[PDB]
Parts: sequence; structure tokens; C-alpha cells
Amino acid sequence: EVQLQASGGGLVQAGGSLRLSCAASRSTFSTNTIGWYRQAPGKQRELVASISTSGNTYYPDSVKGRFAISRDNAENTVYLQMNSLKPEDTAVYYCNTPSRRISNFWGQGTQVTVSSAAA
Amino acid sequence: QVQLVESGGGLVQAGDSLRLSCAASGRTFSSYAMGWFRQALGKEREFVAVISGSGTSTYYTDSVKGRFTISRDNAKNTVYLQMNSLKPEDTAVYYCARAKGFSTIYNQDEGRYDYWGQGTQVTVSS
Amino acid sequence: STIEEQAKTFLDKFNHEAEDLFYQSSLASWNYNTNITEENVQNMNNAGDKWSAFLKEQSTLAQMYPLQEIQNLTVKLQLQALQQNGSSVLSEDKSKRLNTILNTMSTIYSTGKVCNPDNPQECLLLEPGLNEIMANSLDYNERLWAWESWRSEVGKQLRPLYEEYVVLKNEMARANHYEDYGDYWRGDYEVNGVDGYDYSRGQLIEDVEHTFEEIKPLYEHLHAYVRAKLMNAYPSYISPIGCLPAHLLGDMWGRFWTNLYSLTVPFGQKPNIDVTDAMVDQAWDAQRIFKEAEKFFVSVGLPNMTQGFWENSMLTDPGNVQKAVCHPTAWDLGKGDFRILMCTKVTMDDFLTAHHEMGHIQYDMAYAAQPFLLRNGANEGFHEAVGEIMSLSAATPKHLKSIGLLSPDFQEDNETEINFLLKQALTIVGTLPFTYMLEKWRWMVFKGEIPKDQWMKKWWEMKREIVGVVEPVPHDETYCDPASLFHVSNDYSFIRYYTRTLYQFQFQEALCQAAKHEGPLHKCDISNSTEAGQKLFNMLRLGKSEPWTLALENVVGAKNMNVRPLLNYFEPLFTWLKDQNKNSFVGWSTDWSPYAD
Ligand SMILES: *[C@@H]1O[C@H](CO)[C@@H](O)[C@H](O)[C@H]1NC(C)=O
Ligand SMILES: *[C@@H]1O[C@H](CO)[C@@H](O)[C@H](O)[C@H]1NC(C)=O
Ligand SMILES: *[C@@H]1O[C@H](CO)[C@@H](O)[C@H](O)[C@H]1NC(C)=O
Ligand SMILES: *[C@@H]1O[C@H](CO)[C@@H](O)[C@H](O)[C@H]1NC(C)=O
Ligand SMILES: [Cl-]
Ligand SMILES: [Cl-]
Repeated sequence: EVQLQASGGGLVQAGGSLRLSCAASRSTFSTNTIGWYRQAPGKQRELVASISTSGNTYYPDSVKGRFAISRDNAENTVYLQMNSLKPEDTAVYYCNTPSRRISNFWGQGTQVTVSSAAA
Repeated sequence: QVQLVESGGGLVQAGDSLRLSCAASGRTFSSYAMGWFRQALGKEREFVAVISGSGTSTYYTDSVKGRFTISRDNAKNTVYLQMNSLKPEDTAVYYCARAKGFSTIYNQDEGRYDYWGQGTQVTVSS
Repeated sequence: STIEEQAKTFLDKFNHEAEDLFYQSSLASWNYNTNITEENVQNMNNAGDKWSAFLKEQSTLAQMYPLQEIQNLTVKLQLQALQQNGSSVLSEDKSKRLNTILNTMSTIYSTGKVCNPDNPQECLLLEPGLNEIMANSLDYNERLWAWESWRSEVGKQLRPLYEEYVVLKNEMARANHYEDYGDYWRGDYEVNGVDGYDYSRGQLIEDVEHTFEEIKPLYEHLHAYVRAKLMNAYPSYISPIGCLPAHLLGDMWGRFWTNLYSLTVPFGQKPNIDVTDAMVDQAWDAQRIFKEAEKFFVSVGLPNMTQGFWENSMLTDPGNVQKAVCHPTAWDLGKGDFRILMCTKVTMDDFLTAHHEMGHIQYDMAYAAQPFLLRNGANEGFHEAVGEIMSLSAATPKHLKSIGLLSPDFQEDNETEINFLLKQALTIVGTLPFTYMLEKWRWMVFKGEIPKDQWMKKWWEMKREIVGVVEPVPHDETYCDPASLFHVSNDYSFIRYYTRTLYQFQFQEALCQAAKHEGPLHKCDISNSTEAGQKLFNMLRLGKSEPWTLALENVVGAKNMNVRPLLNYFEPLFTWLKDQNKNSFVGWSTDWSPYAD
């Protein structure tokens, strides 16, 4: 009974695709907004996607049209589908609720490394 | 003219039930509490029960608590007293009376009742 | 890229995350207010604390966007409301202490009971016990006991807390660059940087006081007439020149004189315009009351209540086992969830409250399109004036007759006209000096004009001077009679009730003009008028997106509160009362007191 742990990150080629999964408890999934954040080693944390209980979504211009935040009610999981990845998206990814963000309760992060494309 | 007429007094046995009815005149029946008193042969008149002008609040003396139930029908200008599981100690003349005020907590003594009925004898045997 | 584009991005994130946090805080509050339990009070506090933390985070984040470099009014207003620090300006210990005092005062009021000295288990609560005595009792001594026991058992308890509350509240307000807590509250009316539509906090006092002077003659005549009627009701207890004894005014404080109608009705033998008995005779229930109120809004073009309103609202007292807070409330939980919590009684007062509260729900349904922060009335008086608009029409004999609560053979006489206006004046006019004097006291207390050793001395000098109401028994500084009223001990501004009263007649005048109504304003019913409904809806859907001076002007053509429509409504009654009081004293002596000898 420890939730909001990000997983699925690994090594990916440029312009590739990867899908992160966020396992949340049924109580938290049903009543909380779930967001995906990322942090480059040295840089600050950045919200990359957010999804309300009603399914309303938020994405910044930096990842608009490339990333997709989803909710699977059957498995109480929030997925982040990242398409057309770039080396600028290389960061450790975490999933969190706005209240846990304020109280600084951060779960397990998943490292996503994007390798540079050929000539 | 305010008038109160009790009805339903009679001879009953121990354990039996008996309902006393009280009809009161006046278009402001709902504005005053209605109470029942009893007076045994040789004893002073004592308080029995009181019901607020709205009927949503009641109070009973220790001797009748959980045996007697005071109710009122503001539409029919009447106040009732159901007396279940009667004892020989309940044998007295019963009076219904109208209080000066509306509540149960402030109107439970004779000095708070300006209108009285003519009385109704209730007798209980062994 | 630009600072406006940056603020827009910030507000999109805010509006997104606010939906769930607010809905969970509101649902927990609903689940506590309808089923008062320790499990539900803790759930309410958990969700509420999460909401407060989000608001304190987003507040500090909004600070980096100077609202001077913002042209878009919609984003400027949302940013302006978010960058308010409020209670967060206080140290951790002071925020904790202030919330402790606030909760303690709130629970003393809601759980305070007066008891029998020889039987401490036999007790009464304010609602319904003591309020029933104050509303229906005809005995001077019982009413005096209920009045003095409320102020003595509970008011004396609130006094030390209120003294501490004013200190911390003033520290909070002065740290936010306000003069005092009263000045802070008057900030709700403030509009700035909008040429022609500006309004200062100081202007509120000047306008409330200038308006009140015009109310004064109508009130004095209503007061003198009531005083004559009360002398018949309570012989030997009222002076023909003195103030009205505080315990004989219809409720626990004399906030409304509504329950004096039986004692003061001008023409008693006329068919009663208080349909409370006709509802009871027709076996009306709370569902009929609420379905009837819903039918009124549909008639002016507005929508029916949502399915969730009929599924989730609590329209009656659960009473036995499940305990609820019976203050009539309109709930806008967000996520399209609207509910009403009200322990409805089959009374005309509750029938009018059902219309008032559904008016609140209709305002909520209308501005739901607005961004989160702009989902409120143009000012604190807007929501209260809108509900009262519904009551003005609902209460008319023309309306009650059309809904069956008045016989089809009902004839509107010039006497029924006075019977109607007198009943209205007891509620509407009767509350204006009470409301003005209540806030005037708080404003002066917060300002520092009234020292603690004179709080109660000044309260009763102001009650006698402004309200023409006198304490039946002397109260020293151990009492705190202001705190014995819900809004005082529960930290709510009261001037909304004064401003809403004036707004309601401005709106009613404008709405009847839209409905092509011929004749006196008091004979107007906006039912079955979609023209009136549209004019109202266009203002309702606006929320807080436009300053109140502009929002008011868009409906009534005046960018400020005006007493003229209120006076025109009561004109027939004013000229009647003038003749009734021809050989009476009009006004009062502040020296007469029930306890003087
Ligand atoms: C209060 O709400 C309902 C009332 O029927 C009940 O089922 C629920 O258990 C209560 N909540 C508590 C006791 O926390
Ligand atoms: C202000 O910004 C909001 C949000 O983008 C937009 O709906 C509105 O049209 C803007 N107002 C203008 C351009 O006056
Ligand atoms: C706190 O909010 C107040 C308004 O209530 C504002 O005047 C002040 O600048 C804020 N304090 C900051 C930004 O530190
Ligand atoms: C409008 O008038 C009354 C309400 O005041 C109502 O009984 C009637 O049905 C309405 N008229 C129509 C055409 O529905
Ligand atoms: Cl300021
Ligand atoms: Cl008072």
C-alpha cells in the first residue's frame, strides 16, 4: 500500500516511442488529479502531462502533440505515451498528485534516456 | 372565550390502557403548550405531562415516564394523553390546562397555566 | 513568451487541478453537514486542508505575474483574486490559534444549550428549542428567559474568544495593508483601475450611511406602528415613547420582524396572505415546495433542476439518528454537481426560502461556464439579492393565488395591499437598521473606536439609538450579545444583507420593466416572462468576470446601489403608516428601559 510509482523507462532511439505506467491505489485514482513530471540532472522539475478524474487533460507546449496522458479504470493506472522522443526529453520521470507535490511526497522515478539520431 | 373539555375518564384495571382527550377553543391553539395534571383524593394537584405548542417537544413526570404519551392535533384543537400500563397509584382527577407560554421547559407548574378544564376522574383497580 | 501569455499558462494549470481538489473538499463538507459524525468531521477537515494547501501554493505562484502588465480583464481578475494572501500572512502559531478560536466559537454556537437549574439533563438548543420560543411564544417572561439564557449561557462563553479573534484578525488584515479587519471585509466592493467604474472601501461607508438616512422615515413609522400593536400584545411592558424590548421582536435577536405579523396585521379579518395554513390544509410536502420552486424558474426560461439535484439534495430533516446542520444552503460542488441542504417545514417562510436557495443554484448553474475563480456573484450582495428577487415574486398574492395557495375567489382589495406590504416591511425594512447597526459595531470594534471595557455599553447605546431596540435586562462586559448571532461568531460579513436588500429592488424594477408590468412594483410577478428571465440570465452567467459596478449597470442602468426602488415599493404602506401614526409618537427615547425603577 504504497502508490504513485513510475515505471517503463529505458534507452530509446531518437524519434522513438515509449510508454510509462503509474500504479495508483483505487482510492487515489478515483479522487485525485494525476500528473507526470520530469527532471533533468541539474535542471528543475517540469510537469509534462496531467489528467483529472473527469478525463480533462493538460500538456505544456514543449510536449503538445507528442505525449499522451491516459487513465485505465480497470487497472487504476495512469499511462504516459511519449511519441517522437528527443534527447531533450532525457530526464527521470515521476508521477504525482497535486497534494503530494505540495507536501513533497515523491515516489519512485523512471529514467528515460533518448539517444541521438544518425546523419 | 377559552374553554377546555376533557373526555375519556373511566374505571379500568391494572395494566390496561386509557386515552384522555381534551378539546380546547380558540384560534391560537398552536401558540401555547398544553399540559395534564392529576389530583388524588386528599393529595394536592400534581404535574403529569406537557407538550409544546408545535407538538415537536414533550416532557413527563418521573412517575409516568415511559407509560404515558402526550400528543396534539393542531388541526383539530385537541391534546391527548395515552395512559398505558395503569397502576392503582394513577387513580386521580385529571385536568388538561393551557400554558401561558409555548415551551415544555418553562411551563410545568400550576403558576404557568391560566386556563383549566373541569376535570375527569380516572379510577384504577387491583 | 510575454508575461500575459505566462500568466495564462499558469491559470490553465490552476483551473485544471482545482476541479478535483475543490470537489473532494465540498463533497466531504456535504457528507459532514448532512451526517454529523466524528468520522465525517475528520474527512471534511482532511479534504479542506488539501484545498487550503493548494490555494496557498497557487497564491505564492501567482505573485510573479504583476497584474499591471496584464491587459486581458478575465485573466487579470483571476490573478488578482489568487494573489490575495489573507490568513497565510500570519505566523504558523497565529494561524493555528486563530483557526482554534474560530472552530471553538463555531461549536459553542452550534452546541450551546440552556438548561433547567434543578434538572441539568432537561436542556434546549438554539435550533429548534430556543428559536421556537422566540418565534411563537406570547408570554413576556418565557421570551425574556429564552433571550437572556441564550446571551448568558452561550454569549458569556464567546466573549473571551471574540476579544482574541479581533486581535488576530486585525493582525492578519494590517499585515495585508488594510486599515483593520473591517476595512478588509469592505474590500469585496472595491473596484480599481477601471475609469468610471471605480469604487473605494471608504465609499461603502458613505453610501451605506447616506442610503440609511433615506430609509429612516419609513422605518420610524413602521417601528411606531409595531410599538402600538405590541402595547396591545404585551400590556404594561411597552412605553409609547421608548425603544422596543429586545426579547419581543419575533426571533432571538430581532434580525427580522416577520413573526410579529400575527400581532401587527393591519386587517386581520381579510383572507390571510400568509399561506402557511393553506399549505398545511392542502397537505404540501417539501417535494411539492421544491418542485413548485423549480416550476417558477422553468416559467421564466431558466432550466429545470439537474437529475443530481433531485437525487442528492437533502430537502427534509433526517432528525432521528442521522443528525444534520439545518441552515438552508445552496451547494455548488463543481463537476456539475448542485445540491440544496434544508430541513424544510410546511411554512410560507420555508416556501419562500426554497425559491431563494434555488435562485442561488440557478446563479451557480449559469456562471458554471466562467473560469473557476470567476464563479461567484459580482459581490457578496449579488447572490443574496438574486434569491430575494425570487421571493418578491413568489410571495405576491397574484402568484400564491395562481399556484392554489389562495382561493380562486380571492379579491385584491386596497386592504389586502396593505396586509401584504406590512408583512414585507417586517422582514425587509425591519432588518435594515438591525443589519446596519450590527456591522457599524463590528467596523468600529475592528477600527479600535470601541474599547473592550465599553463593547456592550456601546452595543446597547447603538441598539437604542439606531435600531430603537432596548435590552430588557442590563448587560455588563461579561456578555457578548453580538456573538450570540450566527454570522458574528461564525466570521461572516453582515453588510451583504443591507446591500442585497437595496439591489433586490433595483433588479426587481428592471425585471418588471422587461416583463412589461403595468402598475405598482409590489404587484409584479415575473412568472411566465422569458424576457425578464433572459435579462437576469445574461447577468447570472457573467459571474465575477465584470466589476460589480458594471454588472449592476448592465441590468439596472446604474453603476451604484440606490434606495429609490425600495422606497417606491413601500410607498402605499408609507402613506398608510403615516396616517395610522397621526396621534402616535414617531421615534424613540433612548432613556426608557424595561428595567428602569
Ligand atoms: C453518515 O452517512 C450515512 C447515513 O446513512 C451512513 O451510511 C454513513 O456510515 C455515515 N458516516 C459515518 C458514520 O462516518
Ligand atoms: C482573455 O483570455 C481568455 C483566455 O484565453 C479568452 O477566453 C478571452 O477571449 C480573452 N479576452 C480578450 C481577448 O479580450
Ligand atoms: C500578500 O498579499 C497581499 C494582498 O492580500 C499583497 O498586497 C502582498 O503583496 C502579498 N505579499 C507578498 C507578495 O509577499
Ligand atoms: C403563466 O401564468 C401562471 C403562473 O403565474 C400559470 O398558472 C400559467 O400556466 C402560465 N401560463 C402558461 C401559458 O403556461
Ligand atoms: Cl490594500
Ligand atoms: Cl443582542
